[PDB]
Amino acid sequence: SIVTKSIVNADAEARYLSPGELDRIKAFVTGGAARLRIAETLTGSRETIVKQAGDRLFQKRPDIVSPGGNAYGEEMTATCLRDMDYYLRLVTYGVVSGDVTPIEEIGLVGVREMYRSLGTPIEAVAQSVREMKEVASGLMSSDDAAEASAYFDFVIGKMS
Amino acid sequence: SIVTKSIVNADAEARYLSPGELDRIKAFVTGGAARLRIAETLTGSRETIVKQAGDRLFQKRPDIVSPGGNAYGEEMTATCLRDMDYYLRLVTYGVVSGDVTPIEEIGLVGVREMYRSLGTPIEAVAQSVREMKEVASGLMSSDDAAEASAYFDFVIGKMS
Amino acid sequence: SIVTKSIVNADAEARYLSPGELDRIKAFVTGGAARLRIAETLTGSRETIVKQAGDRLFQKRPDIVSPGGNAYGEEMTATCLRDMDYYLRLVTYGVVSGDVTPIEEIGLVGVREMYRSLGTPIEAVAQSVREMKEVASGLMSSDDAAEASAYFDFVIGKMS
Amino acid sequence: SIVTKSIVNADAEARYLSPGELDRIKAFVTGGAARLRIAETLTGSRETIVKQAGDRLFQKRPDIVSPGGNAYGEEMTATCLRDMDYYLRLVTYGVVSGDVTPIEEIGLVGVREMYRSLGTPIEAVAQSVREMKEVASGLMSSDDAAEASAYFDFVIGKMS
Amino acid sequence: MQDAITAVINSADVQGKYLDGAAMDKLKSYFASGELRVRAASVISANAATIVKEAVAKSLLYSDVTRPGGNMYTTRRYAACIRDLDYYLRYATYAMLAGDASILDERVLNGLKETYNSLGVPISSTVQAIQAIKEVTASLVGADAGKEMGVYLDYICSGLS
Amino acid sequence: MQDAITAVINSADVQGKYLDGAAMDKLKSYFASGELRVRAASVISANAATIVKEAVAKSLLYSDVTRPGGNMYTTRRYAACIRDLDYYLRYATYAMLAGDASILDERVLNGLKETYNSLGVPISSTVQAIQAIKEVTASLVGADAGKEMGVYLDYICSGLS
Amino acid sequence: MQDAITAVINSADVQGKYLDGAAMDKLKSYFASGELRVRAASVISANAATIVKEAVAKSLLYSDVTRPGGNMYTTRRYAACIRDLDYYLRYATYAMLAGDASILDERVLNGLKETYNSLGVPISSTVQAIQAIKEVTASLVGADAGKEMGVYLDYICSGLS
Amino acid sequence: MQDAITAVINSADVQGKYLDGAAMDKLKSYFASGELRVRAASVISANAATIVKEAVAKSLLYSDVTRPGGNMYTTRRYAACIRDLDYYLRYATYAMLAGDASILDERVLNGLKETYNSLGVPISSTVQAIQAIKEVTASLVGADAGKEMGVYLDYICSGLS
Amino acid sequence: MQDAITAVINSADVQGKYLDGAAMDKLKSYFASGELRVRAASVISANAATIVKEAVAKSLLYSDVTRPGGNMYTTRRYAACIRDLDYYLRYATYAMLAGDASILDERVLNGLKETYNSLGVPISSTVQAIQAIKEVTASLVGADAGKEMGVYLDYICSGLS
Amino acid sequence: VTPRFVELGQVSAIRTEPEIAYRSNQGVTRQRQQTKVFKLVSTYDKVAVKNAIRAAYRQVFERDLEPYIINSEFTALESKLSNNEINVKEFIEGLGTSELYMKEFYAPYPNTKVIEMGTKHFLGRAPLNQKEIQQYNQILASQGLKAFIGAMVNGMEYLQTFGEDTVPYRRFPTLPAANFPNTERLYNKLTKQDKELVVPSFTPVVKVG
Ligand SMILES: *[C@@H](C)[C@H]1/C(=C/c2[nH]c(/C=C3N=C(/C=C4\NC(=O)C(CC)=C4C)C(C)=C\3CCC(=O)O)c(CCC(=O)O)c2C)NC(=O)[C@@H]1C
Ligand SMILES: *[C@@H](C)[C@H]1/C(=C/c2[nH]c(/C=C3N=C(/C=C4\NC(=O)C(CC)=C4C)C(C)=C\3CCC(=O)O)c(CCC(=O)O)c2C)NC(=O)[C@@H]1C
Ligand SMILES: *[C@@H](C)[C@H]1/C(=C/c2[nH]c(/C=C3N=C(/C=C4\NC(=O)C(CC)=C4C)C(C)=C\3CCC(=O)O)c(CCC(=O)O)c2C)NC(=O)[C@@H]1C
Ligand SMILES: *[C@@H](C)[C@H]1/C(=C/c2[nH]c(/C=C3N=C(/C=C4\NC(=O)C(CC)=C4C)C(C)=C\3CCC(=O)O)c(CCC(=O)O)c2C)NC(=O)[C@@H]1C
Ligand SMILES: *[C@H](C)[C@H]1/C(=C/c2[nH]c(/C=C3N=C(/C=C4\NC(=O)C(CC)=C4C)C(C)=C\3CCC(=O)O)c(CCC(=O)O)c2C)NC(=O)[C@@H]1C
Ligand SMILES: *[C@H](C)[C@H]1/C(=C/c2[nH]c(/C=C3N=C(/C=C4\NC(=O)C(CC)=C4C)C(C)=C\3CCC(=O)O)c(CCC(=O)O)c2C)NC(=O)[C@@H]1C
Ligand SMILES: *[C@H](C)[C@H]1/C(=C/c2[nH]c(/C=C3N=C(/C=C4\NC(=O)C(CC)=C4C)C(C)=C\3CCC(=O)O)c(CCC(=O)O)c2C)NC(=O)[C@@H]1C
Ligand SMILES: *[C@H](C)[C@H]1/C(=C/c2[nH]c(/C=C3N=C(/C=C4\NC(=O)C(CC)=C4C)C(C)=C\3CCC(=O)O)c(CCC(=O)O)c2C)NC(=O)[C@@H]1C
Ligand SMILES: *[C@H](C)[C@H]1/C(=C/c2[nH]c(/C=C3N=C(/C=C4\NC(=O)C(CC)=C4C)C(C)=C\3CCC(=O)O)c(CCC(=O)O)c2C)NC(=O)[C@@H]1C
Repeated sequence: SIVTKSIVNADAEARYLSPGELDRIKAFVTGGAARLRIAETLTGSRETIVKQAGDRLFQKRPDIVSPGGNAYGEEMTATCLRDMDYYLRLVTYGVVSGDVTPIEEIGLVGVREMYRSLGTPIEAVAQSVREMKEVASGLMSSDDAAEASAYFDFVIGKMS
Repeated sequence: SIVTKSIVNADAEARYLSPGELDRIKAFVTGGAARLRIAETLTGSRETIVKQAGDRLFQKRPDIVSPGGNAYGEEMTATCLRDMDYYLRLVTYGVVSGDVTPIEEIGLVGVREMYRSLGTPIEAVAQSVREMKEVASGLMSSDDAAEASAYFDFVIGKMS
Repeated sequence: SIVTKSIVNADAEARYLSPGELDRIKAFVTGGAARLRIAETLTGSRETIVKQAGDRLFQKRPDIVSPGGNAYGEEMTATCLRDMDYYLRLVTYGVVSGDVTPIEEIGLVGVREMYRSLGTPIEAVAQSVREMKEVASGLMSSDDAAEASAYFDFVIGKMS
Repeated sequence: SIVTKSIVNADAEARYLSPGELDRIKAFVTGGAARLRIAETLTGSRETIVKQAGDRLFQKRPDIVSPGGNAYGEEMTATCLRDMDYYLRLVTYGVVSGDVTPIEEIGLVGVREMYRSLGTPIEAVAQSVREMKEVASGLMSSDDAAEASAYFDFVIGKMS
Repeated sequence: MQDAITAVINSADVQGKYLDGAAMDKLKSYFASGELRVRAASVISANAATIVKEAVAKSLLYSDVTRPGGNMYTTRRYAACIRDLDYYLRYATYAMLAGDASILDERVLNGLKETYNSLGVPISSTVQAIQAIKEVTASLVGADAGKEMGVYLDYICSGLS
Repeated sequence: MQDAITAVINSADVQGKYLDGAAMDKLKSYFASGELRVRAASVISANAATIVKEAVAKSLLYSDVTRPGGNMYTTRRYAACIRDLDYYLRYATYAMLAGDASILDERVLNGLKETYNSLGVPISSTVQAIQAIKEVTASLVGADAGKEMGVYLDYICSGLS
Repeated sequence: MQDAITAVINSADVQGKYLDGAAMDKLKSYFASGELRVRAASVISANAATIVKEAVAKSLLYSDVTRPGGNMYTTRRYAACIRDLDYYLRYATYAMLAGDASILDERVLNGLKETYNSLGVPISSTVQAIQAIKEVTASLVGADAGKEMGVYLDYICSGLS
Repeated sequence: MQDAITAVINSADVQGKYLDGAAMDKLKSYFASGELRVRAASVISANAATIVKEAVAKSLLYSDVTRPGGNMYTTRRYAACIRDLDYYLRYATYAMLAGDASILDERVLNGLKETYNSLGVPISSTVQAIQAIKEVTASLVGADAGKEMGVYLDYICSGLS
Repeated sequence: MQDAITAVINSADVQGKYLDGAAMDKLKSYFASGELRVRAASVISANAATIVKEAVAKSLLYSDVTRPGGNMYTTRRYAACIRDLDYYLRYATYAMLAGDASILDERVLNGLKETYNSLGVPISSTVQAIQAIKEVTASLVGADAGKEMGVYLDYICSGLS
Repeated sequence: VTPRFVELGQVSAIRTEPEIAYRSNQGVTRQRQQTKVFKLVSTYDKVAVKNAIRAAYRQVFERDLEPYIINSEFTALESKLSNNEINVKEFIEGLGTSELYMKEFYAPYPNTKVIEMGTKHFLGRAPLNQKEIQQYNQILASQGLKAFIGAMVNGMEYLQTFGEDTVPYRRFPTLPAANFPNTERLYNKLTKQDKELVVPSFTPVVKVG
């Protein structure tokens, strides 16, 4: 959260938070209502968003679901959809927190090594995150879509 | 300045300014009319504000004017008035800039070293700044008084 | 080259090369004849090897050369084969040197960033290198095939 | 020089000279007459002192001049006696300065490298300077011989 | 380090579930309290030095601790104690802003208790000084802010006790 | 560093007077330009990675630098060029948002000339790349908004010229 | 560095010979200086901050240098100049105790002029302040020891200017 | 730093060309010389401690350099001189293993000439010392290996020249 | 300046020896190359204006420099570049005929860098024009004469770079 | 006809020897990759411990401390390091806060040069900006030498860069501005090569006040 980042920065210099930091915290807590509204919108349609993004990615990337691919089989595709749900939940956490620290801590550190171990094309994961991004943006307001776009793009760039 | 502070924070992490930082700059520039009005009011009543603050300080802390105190004659009380004027000007600079970096860079870093080399009681300087804060609050609206008092309290805390 | 690594280790330790380092350099010099034979075999069939490698890569990944892809035009396919020639030249350099150091130094550090900037699918480049390794092994002895495939697999792994 | 590393120690701590170091300088400057007397007595008696010290060194340990020794050459004995003269001058300089700065800073730092390069045993020259101390105390006043033997003990122990 | 938002996020993530109604309510409560927390933090930062001054004067000065034979004797030990109290107040303010006590957990408490035990620092006197800081800062920030501030200061005391 | 607000503050503080009508008007002018500056900065940050792509493509690709033995050969060096162009774009955006070309002097141009001369980086090739940056961004953020980015990229080029 | 005693030792070492009367008398001179220089060093270290205080108070103080625009302006620059004066006093008394000014050249004048030029520090004002500390120390320690203090401080001024 | 093999590889990479007939002939020449270079390296590391002894004994012993006033008197100076000879021997052996003068350009001769000039050490006497160690190493390593050692040592002298 | 014939003389005279077999062979090699050197110099002198014209056509014309505001603008400046390219070509011919690139750094490269820096000349643009001249002359004088001319022009460019 | 990709990859001109020499070493020196980083992975191998100690001597003092000592005065530090009672960071700090270090890189240089050498030895690069130089100046002026090396070694940058088990080494930082050329000038000259300041002070672009 921005509160955690401000506290860490202040403790780095061994100083109390400056008036600008307090003003930023006040603005963040005021905008927490919009943050929570966006989080509720994302969480309510999480299943439909994940399903639509997965279908779109499979249409763009049949190889992953093609024979010999990582996601071949009903159970493998179910696991991939579970991963999409995990990353949507991480995006929701980043939305509520107002920053990307929870996403980075949970599902963006060592993700490349982990997927290389699992034999998963990281580019396919980035494309799936993208598809989830457009699917969420379609069913959500313009300003809300822009605010969630930061976290979605951060996840995509970490993938790529 | 708020723009300078946000740019420095972004450059520390080696990234472009975040959407929250851009929103903060946008809000600051939009609301700049109020800050400019506050600076105009503070500069306008500078003479009376400094005079009342110094007068109340002197009976509040007679030692600074007492025999053996740092500012015994009218000549040293002139130096007190000049220092209080400097700090009022720095507060106005911080108000217009929207951030405390100008104040800290001009008259807060190493202030203890200066007042040790001059023998001035830094506690009484903090008291004088507090008196200026009170007299300024008496000459402003409640929200304007709070906005100026943020930087006044920053100066008081760093001083003490 | 093992010579440069041994010299660097000795200089960092500030010592002459130990007996074991001398034997390692000795065996490296002894095997230099076979390494030069492998390098000459690879160099003599450069045009052919790049032809079959590029053809098989395009067969496996027709989208890159299809319209709208990164390698659609004849100039784009020529640039693909230019990159492929670069990588096989680096592989020959490594085979001569007996270590993957030149390959990493000239064409493996920051390659991911380069191909992200150019929009080239890094996985497709790795597949092209794999086709290179397969076709080259098809026209070499089994021991020489394995010796060159070591460097080819190093390049493929660094790309992946 | 006592004052030179006194001032070096003070500067390393970023502080003025302490009362103890000041008093040590006080006593050194007040008692420098005896140090100058010892300087004169060592300078005047150089030939006999080095002669007896070298003779007793040779008679204790004939191996320095024994067959195959580093001092078998007739010129090698004179070179050894030149070393004796050098260390005697170093001891005179140190007693003059009231401190062991010049002994270490002229003929002690890296003497072990000296003797490994030239093959001269360190223990042999330590015994030689011990003989120098013995003969000097024989030729010197008791109270003065106390300080002279103290500095000889310093050189013998540190160089031992 | 964790705050109220991160604490709720981690509590939901350990079970691997999205933010439910209870988490939403807790986030709303923290957002509502954010204004008061910011005001209290600004007030404390304005008078942190005076807060430590008054707490030390009322709870430690002219007692057996400050006299020879006590732990606070000598300017060195006195400055060490003053710095400890200042860091205590600052970290308690950080926790109050964050709405969680974790920052005290891995930035004030781990190693502090047995460090004081090794150096012989009186834990009871430190607890009394922290209580004095609690009431002094309450006198500045008002009852509502002082409740939270003293909750975190008492957390520090209990960990150190 | 410095910006327009800090520029006015330093202009008033060098002679020690307060902010008069002229400084007030300059501050209002900067605040008026702030909307355009923020929009341009956000757009450039969104497309910062993309811009360097065609900037290199239309100014450096398929040229003597890119051929083997060229300074932009050796893919580590290509990534170094991409990183340097990204740094130039980011710091130009910093200067544009601040409204003052002072960040470039003390954070980009400080030692950059001697840096490239020691590294043998083609100065004119980099200048052409930055010019391509300016043209690409001018066609992305508009003419008026792109004017400031052109000004600051041109400042970078002149310092590197 | 090196003192008068080490100076003579080095001079006799260059010839690789013993100390003679021509150096004997010059060591006698330094030894006779002795208690005078060390009294002076003790008294200078006594009120170490004082001489800097009134020296700055009478030369640079209440002048345009301490005013806005002047390089003595701002608390940070005030502390920096005061720290420089402490450097000058400490190294000058260092030379006085050692009896040679080489330490200044070995510690003070090495790059000081160039670094001040890079920082834009007024050389003339600094030299005047050092002359002020010279006269203050002369009035504080007496005529003779004040005379060595003055010669070392004037060497500092000449090297700086 | 690059050996003969890496030097050839870099030269080929500069033109973006494969290893042509000259590349293989140079590589085979280095491979043939590898046996001699390795055996000479073993022989020279055998006596690296002792070889410099007679290298300096017949070059810089009982001369103007070693006596007081000379730049090799005092244990620090003699130790630094023998250490410099050890450095030259070790790095020339490194070059002989690598069969290239690239290491000497950046790790030995880079900054050595003006370093000696500032130190004031006699560069000409260093040249004669390196020549003397040239014959000393040629005595133990043989004729052909002696010539290979001597070419690198003469390169060191020319750089120091 | 120095040429291939006097280069051997200076190399032999620095050690004071006479002309041995190696020097004789070097002189014979230069005399053998003299045929091609003279032919190339005559052909280049015959076609210098056309060579510089063609080099300017394919490297500078119809670009940003020639456009208004560019350094090629202001026809006096265009004539200045024509004169500079003629100078570069003529001095490269001098060096090629001499057999040593000492006249290049003594009558061309001496002070050129800060000359172009003060005049704000595009250094990389001039370098590109020099390679254009090299390519034009290599396609007119042959393979070996073009080889030598390219060697000396590339030495000039590396001095520029 | 030659294949198109060959022409695309073909280098123009003839690429004579001078350009080969110039372009073989074109950018950052190969010393960035042709060096060794010493990590005390385990304390059971005494040879590795001695190698790490010698590397620390060669890094902090820039040289092996054979011609600069009477005897090995860091013997107790070496024993503690080899006994696994202190980390390599503690050994580096002890080398910094030693009389040999003060004699070598503190006594003969001004405090600005002291900051330069200390940052070049322990941090591995040149000072970042004017704020760092100022801060180290107050540290040196108020507490002397030991506090200076203590603050440098125990700072967050040292732990994040070298940690507790890695000997410091020369660094090649990209950012901030001018840090790379200043570091290159610092490490391109030998020990005691000359006395001027490579980075005396960053000239402020903006003169505050
Ligand atoms: C088909 C095989 C794949 C592909 C290739 C491709 N590459 C480019 C462009 C470039 N490739 C490079 C490569 C290198 N530079 C180096 O220094 C080395 C290491 C020795 C390499 C491998 C570079 C620098 C470029 C750009 C500059 C230039 O081309 O001279 C293209 C064209 C890109 C464009 O927009 O023109 C293509 C098509 N692309 C794919 O999609 C396949 C996976
Ligand atoms: C005799 C019992 C001892 C002995 C003496 C010995 N010395 C040498 C050679 C040298 N000794 C020195 C000494 C110094 N140089 C300095 O600068 C200082 C003072 C600062 C000293 C003490 C030097 C320079 C030499 C070489 C040249 C010279 O002689 O002056 C030898 C010769 C050994 C050889 O093989 O060359 C000898 C025999 N050796 C012993 O074993 C005794 C302890
Ligand atoms: C009188 C002209 C000066 C002066 C003195 C003054 N001191 C205090 C209070 C305290 N002084 C100390 C200092 C020490 N206590 C120790 O045990 C030692 C160790 C050697 C020292 C140096 C302390 C700790 C206190 C606080 C009380 C206590 O001792 O426990 C006061 C009163 C402060 C108050 O608020 O009561 C005064 C007046 N003050 C001046 O202004 C003069 C320069
Ligand atoms: C037809 C009416 C005449 C003619 C003109 C002609 N000019 C060019 C090419 C160039 N003309 C210029 C001229 C200038 N540059 C300047 O900066 C100035 C004013 C300060 C002038 C007058 C230049 C520089 C060029 C070449 C570079 C460029 O064009 O940008 C051409 C084409 C030449 C070619 O081979 O491309 C022509 C045809 N030529 C005639 O014969 C008529 C008299
Ligand atoms: C007054 C209530 C207090 C007090 C004041 C006092 N100050 C001085 C002298 C100086 N104070 C300053 C102040 C500043 N310098 C800066 O750069 C800043 C702004 C960034 C400030 C606030 C300066 C510069 C001086 C020196 C004079 C000059 O203008 O150059 C004195 C005089 C001390 C003496 O002995 O001469 C006094 C009395 N003293 C108190 O006791 C009050 C707490
Ligand atoms: C003051 C309220 C009490 C007191 C203080 C006291 N403390 C020490 C020494 C130390 N205290 C600490 C504490 C902390 N380290 C941390 O990281 C945290 C969180 C920020 C804390 C609270 C430490 C580490 C030390 C040792 C190191 C150091 O002092 O710098 C002393 C010194 C004891 C001695 O004999 O040296 C004292 C006196 N003493 C009292 O009596 C008060 C109740
Ligand atoms: C005071 C007499 C004048 C003055 C000075 C001034 N100095 C600085 C900044 C620095 N001064 C130094 C000097 C030294 N450092 C050393 O190590 C030595 C010898 C031990 C010397 C002499 C340095 C290094 C700095 C920069 C770092 C720092 O601040 O410590 C300033 C501030 C510069 C700035 O704004 O960055 C000033 C103002 N100013 C005056 O008006 C006097 C004439
Ligand atoms: C011996 C043949 C000659 C000689 C030597 C001598 N050297 C120094 C001092 C230094 N020597 C060097 C050289 C290097 N250090 C390295 O790490 C390398 C890299 C390969 C080299 C070449 C350096 C840097 C110094 C300065 C630091 C040091 O003290 O070692 C001295 C002492 C100089 C002094 O003032 O103490 C001496 C005596 N002297 C001669 O007369 C011989 C001809
Ligand atoms: C690219 C189009 C051109 C080019 C550039 C190039 N630069 C480097 C290496 C470095 N570039 C910098 C520059 C900066 N560092 C900073 O902090 C700042 C401010 C943001 C700048 C401008 C530095 C310090 C380096 C060296 C360190 C590092 O490489 O990370 C390279 C590669 C050098 C190497 O050896 O790999 C290149 C290629 N070169 C060209 O030919 C283009 C014209």
